[PDB]
Amino acid sequence: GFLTAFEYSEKRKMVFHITTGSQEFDKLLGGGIESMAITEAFGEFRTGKTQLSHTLCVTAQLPGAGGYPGGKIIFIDTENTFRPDRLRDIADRFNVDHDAVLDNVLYARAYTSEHQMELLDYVAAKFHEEAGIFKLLIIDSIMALFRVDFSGRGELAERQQKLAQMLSRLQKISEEYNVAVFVTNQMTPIGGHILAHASTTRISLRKGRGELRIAKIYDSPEMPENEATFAITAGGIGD
Amino acid sequence: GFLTAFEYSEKRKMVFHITTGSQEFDKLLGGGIESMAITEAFGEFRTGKTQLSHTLCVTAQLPGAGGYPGGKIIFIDTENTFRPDRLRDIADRFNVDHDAVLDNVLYARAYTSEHQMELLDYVAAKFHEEAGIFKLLIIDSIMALFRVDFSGRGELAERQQKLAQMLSRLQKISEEYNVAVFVTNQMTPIGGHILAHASTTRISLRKGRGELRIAKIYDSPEMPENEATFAITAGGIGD
Amino acid sequence: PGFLTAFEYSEKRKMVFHITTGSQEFDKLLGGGIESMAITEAFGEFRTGKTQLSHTLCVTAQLPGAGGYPGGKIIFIDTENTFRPDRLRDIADRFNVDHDAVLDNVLYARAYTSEHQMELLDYVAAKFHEEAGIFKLLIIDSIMALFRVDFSGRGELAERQQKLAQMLSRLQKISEEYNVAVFVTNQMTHILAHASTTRISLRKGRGELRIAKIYDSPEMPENEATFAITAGGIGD
Amino acid sequence: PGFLTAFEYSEKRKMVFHITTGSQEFDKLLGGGIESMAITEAFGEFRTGKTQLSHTLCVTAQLPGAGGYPGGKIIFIDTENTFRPDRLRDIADRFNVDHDAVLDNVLYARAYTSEHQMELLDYVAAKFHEEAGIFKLLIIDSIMALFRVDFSGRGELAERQQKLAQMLSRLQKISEEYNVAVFVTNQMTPIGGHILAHASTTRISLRKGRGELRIAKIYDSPEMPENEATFAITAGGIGD
Amino acid sequence: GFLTAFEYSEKRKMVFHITTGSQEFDKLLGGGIESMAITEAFGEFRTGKTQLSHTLCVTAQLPGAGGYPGGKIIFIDTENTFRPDRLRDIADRFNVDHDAVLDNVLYARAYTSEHQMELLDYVAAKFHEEAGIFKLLIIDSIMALFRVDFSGRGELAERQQKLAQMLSRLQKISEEYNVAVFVTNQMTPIGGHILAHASTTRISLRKGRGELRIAKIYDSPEMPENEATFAITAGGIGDA
Amino acid sequence: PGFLTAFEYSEKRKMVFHITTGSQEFDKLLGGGIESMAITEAFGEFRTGKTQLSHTLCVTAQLPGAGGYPGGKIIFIDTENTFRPDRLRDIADRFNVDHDAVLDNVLYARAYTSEHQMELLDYVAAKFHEEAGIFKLLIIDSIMALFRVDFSGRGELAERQQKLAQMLSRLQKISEEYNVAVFVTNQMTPIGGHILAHASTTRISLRKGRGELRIAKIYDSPEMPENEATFAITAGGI
Amino acid sequence: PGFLTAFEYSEKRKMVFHITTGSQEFDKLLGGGIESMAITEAFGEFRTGKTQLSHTLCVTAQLPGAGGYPGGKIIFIDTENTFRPDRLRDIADRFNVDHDAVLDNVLYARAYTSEHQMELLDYVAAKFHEEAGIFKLLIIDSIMALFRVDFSGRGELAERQQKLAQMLSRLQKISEEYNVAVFVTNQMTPIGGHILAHASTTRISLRKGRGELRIAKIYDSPEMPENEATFAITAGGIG
Amino acid sequence: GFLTAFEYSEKRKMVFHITTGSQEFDKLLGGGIESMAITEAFGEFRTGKTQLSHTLCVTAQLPGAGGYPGGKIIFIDTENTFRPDRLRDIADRFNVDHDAVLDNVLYARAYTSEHQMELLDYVAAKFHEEAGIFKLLIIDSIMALFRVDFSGRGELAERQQKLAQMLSRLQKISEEYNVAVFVTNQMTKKPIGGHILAHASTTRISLRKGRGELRIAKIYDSPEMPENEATFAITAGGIGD
Amino acid sequence: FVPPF
Amino acid sequence: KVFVPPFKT
Amino acid sequence: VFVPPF
Amino acid sequence: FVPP
Amino acid sequence: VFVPPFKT
Amino acid sequence: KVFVPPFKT
Amino acid sequence: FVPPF
Repeated sequence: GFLTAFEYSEKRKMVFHITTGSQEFDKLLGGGIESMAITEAFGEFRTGKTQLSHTLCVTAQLPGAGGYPGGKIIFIDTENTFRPDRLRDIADRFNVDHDAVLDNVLYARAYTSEHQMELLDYVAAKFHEEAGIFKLLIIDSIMALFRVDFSGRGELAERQQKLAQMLSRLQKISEEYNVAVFVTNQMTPIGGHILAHASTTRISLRKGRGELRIAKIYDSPEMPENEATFAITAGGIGD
Repeated sequence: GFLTAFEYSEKRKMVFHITTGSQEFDKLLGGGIESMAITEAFGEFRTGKTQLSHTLCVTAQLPGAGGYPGGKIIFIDTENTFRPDRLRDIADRFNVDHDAVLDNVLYARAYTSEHQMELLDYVAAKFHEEAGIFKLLIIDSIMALFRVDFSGRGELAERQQKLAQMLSRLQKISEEYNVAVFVTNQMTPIGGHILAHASTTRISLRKGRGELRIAKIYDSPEMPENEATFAITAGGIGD
Repeated sequence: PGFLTAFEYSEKRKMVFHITTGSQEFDKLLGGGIESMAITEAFGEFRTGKTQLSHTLCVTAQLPGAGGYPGGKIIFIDTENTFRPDRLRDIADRFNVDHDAVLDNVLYARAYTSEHQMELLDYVAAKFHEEAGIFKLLIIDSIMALFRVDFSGRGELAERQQKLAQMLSRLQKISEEYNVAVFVTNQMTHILAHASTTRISLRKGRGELRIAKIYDSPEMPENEATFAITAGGIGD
Repeated sequence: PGFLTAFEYSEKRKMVFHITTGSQEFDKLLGGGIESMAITEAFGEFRTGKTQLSHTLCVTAQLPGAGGYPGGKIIFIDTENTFRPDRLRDIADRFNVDHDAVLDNVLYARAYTSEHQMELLDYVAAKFHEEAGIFKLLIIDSIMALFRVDFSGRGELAERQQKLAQMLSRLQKISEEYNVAVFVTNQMTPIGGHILAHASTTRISLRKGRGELRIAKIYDSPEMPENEATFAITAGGIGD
Repeated sequence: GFLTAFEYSEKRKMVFHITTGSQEFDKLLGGGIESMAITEAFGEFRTGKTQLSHTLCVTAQLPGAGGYPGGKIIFIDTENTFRPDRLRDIADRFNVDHDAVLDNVLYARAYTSEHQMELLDYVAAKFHEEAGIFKLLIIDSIMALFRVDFSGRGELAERQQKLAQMLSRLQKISEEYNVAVFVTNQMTPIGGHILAHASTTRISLRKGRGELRIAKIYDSPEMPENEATFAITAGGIGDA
Repeated sequence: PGFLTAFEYSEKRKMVFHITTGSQEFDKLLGGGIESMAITEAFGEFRTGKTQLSHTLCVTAQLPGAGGYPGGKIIFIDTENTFRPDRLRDIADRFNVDHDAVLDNVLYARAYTSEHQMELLDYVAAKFHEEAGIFKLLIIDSIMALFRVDFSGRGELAERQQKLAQMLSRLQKISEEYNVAVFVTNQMTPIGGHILAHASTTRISLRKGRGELRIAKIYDSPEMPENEATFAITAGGI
Repeated sequence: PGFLTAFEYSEKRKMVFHITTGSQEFDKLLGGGIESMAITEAFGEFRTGKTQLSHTLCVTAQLPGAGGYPGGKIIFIDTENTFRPDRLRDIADRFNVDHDAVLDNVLYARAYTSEHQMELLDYVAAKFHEEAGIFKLLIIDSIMALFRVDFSGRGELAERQQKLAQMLSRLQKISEEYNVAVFVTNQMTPIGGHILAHASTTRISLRKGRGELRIAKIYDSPEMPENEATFAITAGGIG
Repeated sequence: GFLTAFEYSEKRKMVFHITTGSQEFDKLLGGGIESMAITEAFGEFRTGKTQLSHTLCVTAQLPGAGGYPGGKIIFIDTENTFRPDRLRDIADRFNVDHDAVLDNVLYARAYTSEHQMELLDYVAAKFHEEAGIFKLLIIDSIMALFRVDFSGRGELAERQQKLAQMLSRLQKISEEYNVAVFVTNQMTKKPIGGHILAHASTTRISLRKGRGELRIAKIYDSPEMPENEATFAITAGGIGD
Repeated sequence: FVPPF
Repeated sequence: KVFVPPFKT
Repeated sequence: VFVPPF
Repeated sequence: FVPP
Repeated sequence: VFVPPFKT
Repeated sequence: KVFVPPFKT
Repeated sequence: FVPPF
């Protein structure tokens, strides 16, 4: 059950980043959304979560820096927010065919937390079917359905246990199959210690001047480098 | 349980809108009551909920924008407020026969939350009999009976569980059979996170000057675009 | 499967009737009188007119009326020990109809517990089921005194609410399935608010006049009506 | 099934009678006196007239009265150990009726537990059924002291309320089926709450007035003189 | 289960009183400790409870007012306080033989509440063996053992139920066999509604001036008639 | 059935005896000494005399005394690990009696749990029953330390009280049926509540007096001199 | 059945001995030293002398002493990971006795759980039984740290108290059956409550004095000088 | 199950210390991370826990004071923070080969507390395969996963029981096979764990930020005194003076 | 019933 | 069955 | 008949 | 479907 | 092998 | 078997 | 063990 540090180094040499579409955001992230890790994005309404999800849905298919070859995406939707037409506009921006983009994204709605976990088990099966095809798993959003299915207290223990189980499965999926996991989350960020520990990167999104947005590393010191400015357009996240 | 984004785009291309009878209201809603979605209307007394329900009971049968051919409606009544004579007046306004309008609406009273859920299972079976016949499901109101059947504290767990179950069933009905689901609700809006998440569009209705009414997007910024003025007549909702 | 078309429901609602209160203004307030396929609740303080209204409707429900109303029988469930046939004799005298005929068309039962009340309502449902069109009005004076009585200590409220909701759902089904008006009285100090289709507040006016108002409605004149009380019952 | 016509109920209520309290004003307050087919509850502090009223009714129920009342026998259930035939002797002397006749027409039983009280009431129901019109009044002094006794600790209140409701519903049925007046006394803290308030058709608060006078009032009624009556207590019982 | 008022009057005509040894105390009690009733005495230490118990143990054997012929006594002791030598001194005071006094008192210790109730069942049997022999039952004290056997809360329901059962049995014994029941009790008076209802007469004992004691009707107004002064001597309870 | 006449009870009480404490004033306070057919409880702070009193009674119970007391044997149950025969040797020396005879007439047992203590008391009851009048004194030092130990957390207090009441009623029955004096020691916080207050026939508070003297008082008694006594502690006991 | 005569018990107690602490004043305070057929408990703050006292007794128990004490072996159960033979080497040097003989006459075991501690005490009972009179002292440093560890949350307090009482009664029986002194250390908050207060025959509070001196006091004793003793700590142990 | 004090002395004579890379830190620890014991390091973000873990990952392979010969390391990672490149930089600082360092460290991620305990059972097995090969076991971090798997109250009893069992196993591993156990921990300030973790750890270190880029190590629950504190620096080469 | 007299 | 309205005077 | 003491 |  | 989308 | 105290001086 | 020199 153990690897040498050398074997683990060789395994991590395969880690990649998926560009967000914004150079400053990418610098903030060290290249973009990182594989073998969970990145969580949370914020208020119209801060960029859905635009970021769709932009990554497009950018994950494009060859990129560091020898990134592109690949397929799985999108689990608990909010009823996925809209292919956004992907059409972003593909237009990046000068790539619509139907090819739409064919390389697999999509499923989740209506309950148990359904969401079953879907993640199917995702694990799909990744296993042929490794190296899929590079990105998006969950928008990560625990809305757990809030819904366990809203009264006294069942909170079972909610936390199921949530921890799901997040440990997500970690194992990300690290075993070398995929980036991007999830969105609400604020009240919710989840507690479990989600804080499970996520490798946490991003707070807020509105800037005019139509600009600001991304920041959560729980980080108040310094500019821990923040990045980006813009939202019909073509997605950008500079 | 997974589709490609291409297949989901093909599925969403069949999404339609049912006009409210008001141009401004429709613009507020992006065309009208949207299929594959739940729209919740809440507000105080004589703000328009019953008039809007009846108007949609008529307008859903009429050929409309975007190639909408019209179809049948199911109306679940927890308040004892459905009145065919209003549909007669609205049909008169829209120059359509009374009896034909009344023949295309299936109607049921719900007296308990368990009864309401059984009725919704019968609704699912009815849609299953032949797809494309029904376009709209109305529930007036969505959770009055859940407030009625579980008014004391300590029983909240089961209440929330049944409510979440019903609303996930409603989502699945709306999305599997490509129907718009319109529900009314009371204020104290009630439902909390469960109803907030389940509803794809939420509309606050209030009284304006004289006989006008105002519809607004709930939890949206204080701006004119998120509001619409409409009027109420014997012929229903209008400009 | 339990579903009708709006056309069939229209045909069903065309059979809805109103039972006059004895007061023209009160009837206008109610849109004709006490409406069938619905529960009308009257509440107020003592000597506001609940018992007088109950007895007047006990008489008026037997008389031919507007809209082709032919008259019919009444069932009266009494939890307060207040039903008095002599009031019906006086009201019949006012309306110039025979006493014994009026008294023969009203069935009457005392309820001593909420469980007893629900059993009685099951017998009421069976009685209506025996032959439709015979009975037009069910009166319950009062609607939930026994539920306050049987569950007064804290911790039992859940069961109280459940039983009350069950009774009121049964009363709704009775009113709508058998096309009868259900009139109930109540005391003052969501389930009952939802169950009642019409709610009337009764209060004292100047001298001997009484006032009926739509509960929780705006403070406007149209939502109020003045009526008088005499030995002959409710009137103008 | 289980329903009467309003005509039959009118015929039933036509047999309703009143038993004079011995005081004209008190009777007017009661509409003639203690009414049959109903429970009348009297509560108050000590020396307000509850026992004097019980004994007076023990005598007056045997006397011919207004409205063709022929008089009859009485059953007295005593939970307080307060019944004293000698008071009936003095009251009969006042009303000029023989002692032994009064004493022979009153049946008496002590109740030591609430279960015992309910068993006694079942015997009373059977006896009243045995031949109607003989007994006209059932007195219970007091109505629920034994229920306070048998369930004094908290947590047992559900069973207490259930037993109390059962007893009071049985008392209602006895009063209305057998056309008897039921008179009961009660303590204050009035105890019982909604259950006893609903079960009793008439409730009377008794209190001390000036000197030797007493005051009867309709409980939970407006503060008005008509809802009150002044009466006196003598060796001959309740009077004007 | 019912008697006529005449039969009950005949039964009550046989009621007697046992002198306490103090004229003022007797006036306070209407003649002394009354039969067909429970009299409860409570107070602090050295207020007279034990002296009163022993004095009644002697006086119940003496001919007295109202044709009282004297009789035997049963004494159940939960406190380990009964001392025949006190009875010897009181007999000396009243000039009666020691051995006759000691032969007419039956005595038993109770060590548990269940034991106390079994003893009371034996007492009921003994009284029934031949009525009119025994006139007085003393219980010193009435519910110390119930405090002991149910000291933790959660068993309070069973404590109250057992206490009510015992006290209803005591009432039935006193009224069926026409004996006076005298019991002592501690203060904290304990018992609640159950013991308040079960006792027909309740006496608070407190210290007076010098060596005198004062007996009062519990829960009665602050008035002299509801109080009596008495003295305690080697000869027992007496006048001041 | 289960009842005696007052005469029979008088005859039974005529056999009641007292065991001298070694102090004349203490004896007067007690009406002669430790009384049979009764439980006497002694409680107080450290170095007030409880252990010295226990040992002194262990010696004095073997000596012929006032009122025709012939002497007899003693049973000592020790929950505190405080019994020391050498104290009995010193007290015997004071009273001019042989050491080995004193030591042979005392039966001794340690109790390590409340259940063990109750089993020991059942054996004591059996021994007393074997032949009444042989044993005159039962000492329990201390009476409910082990009940404090075995039921220290709340929620088991009901069972503690029930076991304590059962033990104390058994002790009462033992003392009164077999005409033995029962002497027990107790700690303060006095513990026990109503149960121990009722079970004990005599309760003694011990406290320190002037210099090396001690003071014994009747618990819960009025503040009066007659209810108090001064005594001294020496190698010869109380 | 279960009783001894006072004479037999006197004969048994005549074999009781004391082990010097290394400090004359401490010994006077204890009536000669650590007493056999008894438990002595020492509690205090950090650097008050508990470990120094344990090790000093580990050495002094092997030396012939006052009252005919012949010396013997020691068993040391260590729950704190504080036992250090080198301290015993320094103390042996002070007392002019061979190192290897001292180290061979002390049996040592770590306890990692309360169940382990009780099993160890059962082995100790077996060893003592193998040949009585060989071992004179049992040290437990510390007595109930592991009971605090294994039952830290409330609700399991009943089992903690029961196990503690059982262990302490076993310790008492061991001390009294085989005539050995039992010395245990304890923490403060002293913990345990009535159970440990009753079980211990002697209780010692240790506190810091002036400079490098320490003070030992009889717990729960009056504020008087005779109930206290001053001692010093050196590389040679307690003095 | 018992040893003589002589045998235990002989066993303790084999105790060694592993340098932290900082002279002052080593003085604070009496030479460094001690074998036959658990040393716990806790603190806020960017206080040095990860830098200390990696530095020890390198220094445990180097000959050191007291005859320490160097050896291999096992690293259980619950935080997803292990980065071999840090070990490459620290090896560069200490002038040792990268691949040799990386070959002497065995590494495993733990995703649940049950998984963590199974991993520790495998560690016990590996140590048993041949004693004296491994000198250091690192757990970064010790009970994050117990916080995760038992966050709601009512399961706290089982959480405490599992934690105590794991920590007793760690103690037995450290003392039976003569390895140093180093674990990291979070704060909530006071460290989490309560009595269980306080008792289980033989040495407890609080890490906090100093002036500029310096860090401060302190003995937890110790008096406010300088000797109980040490200043150290963080560089690409790890922990240093 | 016979009235008392 | 038809309902008979009461009517006398 | 009860025998009074005398 | 046939429009009304 | 994955085929990147391209029409440009 | 008797215990031998350590002594070397 | 060979140091990683």
